[PDB]
Amino acid sequence: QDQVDDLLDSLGF
Amino acid sequence: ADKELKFLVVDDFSTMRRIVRNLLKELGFNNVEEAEDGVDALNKLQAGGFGFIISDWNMPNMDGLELLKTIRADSAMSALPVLMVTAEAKKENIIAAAQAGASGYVVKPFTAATLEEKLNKIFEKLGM
Repeated sequence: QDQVDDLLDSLGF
Repeated sequence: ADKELKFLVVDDFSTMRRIVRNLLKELGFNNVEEAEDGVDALNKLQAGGFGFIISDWNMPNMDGLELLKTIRADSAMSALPVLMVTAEAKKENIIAAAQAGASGYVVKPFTAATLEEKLNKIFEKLGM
């Protein structure tokens, strides 16, 4: 989840 | 963003399209039309006037990613906001959406509150 949630935040999603 | 912004909701499942259209209505967005896949979508987009796209990831004839790339590379609609919907948040699909220029990314099913949050993030980024 961790990376997914972080990835999303990083992309502004 | 303008309440009369014209949305196109794309999904090959009629019920999901209705659900999304209803959530949009709940948020005050009444100007909504539907398409059942990427091909049907591109056909309806030709009528002009569309200001926002919400598309599912998996559809026959032309899926969501294919539709998104086509819109992004199109001379007239390259800047159209596009919110992508998937059944599961996966690194691979998220990165694929990012590379193709998705304006937003959301996992179904989602609430009106979530839809509102996603639309607002997109409006803010685009100065809408």
